[PDB]
Amino acid sequence: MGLSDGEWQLVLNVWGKVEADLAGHGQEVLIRLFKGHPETLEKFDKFKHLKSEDEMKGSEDLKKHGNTVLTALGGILKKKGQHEAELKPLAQSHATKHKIPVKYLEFISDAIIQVLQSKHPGDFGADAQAAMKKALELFRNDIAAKYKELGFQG
Ligand code: HEM
Repeated sequence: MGLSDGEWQLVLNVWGKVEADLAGHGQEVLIRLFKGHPETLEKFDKFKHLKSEDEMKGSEDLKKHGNTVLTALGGILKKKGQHEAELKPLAQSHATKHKIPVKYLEFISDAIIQVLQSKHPGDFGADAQAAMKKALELFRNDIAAKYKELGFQG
């Protein structure tokens, strides 16, 4: 489950690229998510009326939640596995209010990796792709344990 020190440095390096525009990257992520797995959009009461992609792209709220989403994941990844404090709140809201099953967390993880590969290939080689996958996998897994405690079967 854990990542080596070098694997984390691969994650932090490609992140450094995402940092310059979190809202724009988060928008792309969510658009891949909704486009590859349309069922996830029903979870979003505000974004649900969005139809095509260009519809999703001119939504200013969508881009702000993109920022919301990657702001929080950034804080998680920069802890390099020591993210208990940061997962506490995210788990609570995604296991009670929102009810986000873990496979939708897998969807969005794939989305993230698709966006990074598309936008920053020079900073996202084979081992950084693997490292980020494990990082998000370690994220999903520790959330899932929190889900258990909270009474959610994701
Ligand atoms: C890396 C994965 C994710 C991160 C870091 C993340 C983070 C957040 C944050 C910070 C919020 C606002 C504060 C809060 O609710 O705690 C939020 C809200 C929300 N999340 Fe997530 N999220 C993730 C994945 C997902 C996925 C995959 C879905 C749905 C399939 C989802 C559904 C929602 C919804 C519906 C809200 C309410 C937002 C609103 O309507 O304003 N989340 N998420």
